[PDB]
Amino acid sequence: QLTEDQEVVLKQIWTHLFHLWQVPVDGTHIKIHKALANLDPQTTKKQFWHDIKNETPDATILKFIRARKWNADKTIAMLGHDLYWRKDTINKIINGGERAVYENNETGVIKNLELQKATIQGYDNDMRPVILVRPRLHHSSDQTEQELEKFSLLVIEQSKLFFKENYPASTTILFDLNGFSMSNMDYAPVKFLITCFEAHYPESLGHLLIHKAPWIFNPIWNIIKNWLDPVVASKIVFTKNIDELHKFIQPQYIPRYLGGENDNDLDHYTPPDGSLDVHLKDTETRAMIEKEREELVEQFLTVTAQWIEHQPLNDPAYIQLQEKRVQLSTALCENYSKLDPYIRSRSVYDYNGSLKV
Repeated sequence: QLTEDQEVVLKQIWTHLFHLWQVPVDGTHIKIHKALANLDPQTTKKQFWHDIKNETPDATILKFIRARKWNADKTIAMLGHDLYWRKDTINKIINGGERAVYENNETGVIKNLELQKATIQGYDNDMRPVILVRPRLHHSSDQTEQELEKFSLLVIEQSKLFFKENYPASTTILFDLNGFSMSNMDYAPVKFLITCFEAHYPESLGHLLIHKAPWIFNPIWNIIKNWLDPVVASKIVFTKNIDELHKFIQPQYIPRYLGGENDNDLDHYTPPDGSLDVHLKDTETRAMIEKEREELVEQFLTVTAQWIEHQPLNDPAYIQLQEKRVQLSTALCENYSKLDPYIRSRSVYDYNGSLKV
């Protein structure tokens, strides 16, 4: 549940967005904000409801709220900044999948995929997806910085598709520094990933495991820890052996070469063959599913405005309004479930049985 104060914060954020989108609502019983004064209303509305996939709208907005310590103005500033930067890039990346990268011959992205530099390798003890990162296979020589960033964005969005209902909507990251050397070091993408993840994936980091760091890493760490927010800086734990990793991940997901039981082939990549993408061209069904979504979206807005004006928090009408918001939230996530085969090219995880949307 949520408290009085917290709910009022949530109501305020939805109110600001409603003012941007021209949704009737009265926010006094709980004009366009500075943070949203320079955004296009319908661009932002369509992009926001697209990026809503397997989390409920309330959970999506609460990530920003908690990221800004429950300060409404801070929260709406961060959310407007994200809406400005995101608009349609990421959605195109994740929906195109590896297939689009191959078809467009994006050499550096392809190289990163084929090295399996960063792969989703299972779930942690709290049911978060685990991205395994192996920096000993990194060379700044292998890709543009834009390429490395697009690759980063694709793996992070892939991870989001693994989020499980009733479990943290966040990703654990295992940096295996075995055999890492300064040949592999690249400060630019370090700092990119830090600031972009901080500004655009709030509350999306679960555990950050730095495993078998060599001595040459101590000075690197002295730099990176001063770029890190304190939130992330103690999401961070240094692990030395399989017994430490067991505190965070079960052996069935830990790669065999680390002492675990996961025998996934990390030295040879199998790219999506496209076998599972047959729904991508039945555009008629897809349009019907998107019409369903748009109807649910309008209903959710209407009910949400109702709930923001309703008094008191006692009311049986309040009971009903809350329950309706929950029901429409669930229906939106099921609708995304149904939409996914019609807009998203299958990833390697859809083929190897590990991802179910």
